[PDB]
Amino acid sequence: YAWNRKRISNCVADYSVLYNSASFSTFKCYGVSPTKLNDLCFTNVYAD
Amino acid sequence: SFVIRGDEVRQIAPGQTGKIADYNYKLPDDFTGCVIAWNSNNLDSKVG
Repeated sequence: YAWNRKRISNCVADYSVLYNSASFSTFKCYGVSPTKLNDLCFTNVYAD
Repeated sequence: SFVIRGDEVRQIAPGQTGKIADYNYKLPDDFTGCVIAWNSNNLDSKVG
């Protein structure tokens, strides 16, 4: 209910490591394929 | 025919992506067929 928000910016992102982790039971992306994610660049990424 | 895991069964289908779906076996988008799955714990699950 309290959900925390963190702001992430000004860097380069390696998402593939996140994808290539056996550790996540569900990894569903609406809009990006988990792969090819490395190709995108964004103004602000928010993590909840 | 396969040895795939239970949670995995979802992956043997057209559009899906995942561990088996990418590297192990890939059904085509156009796939015309059936996917029959039944857990055979008895046949191959030994202690250890």
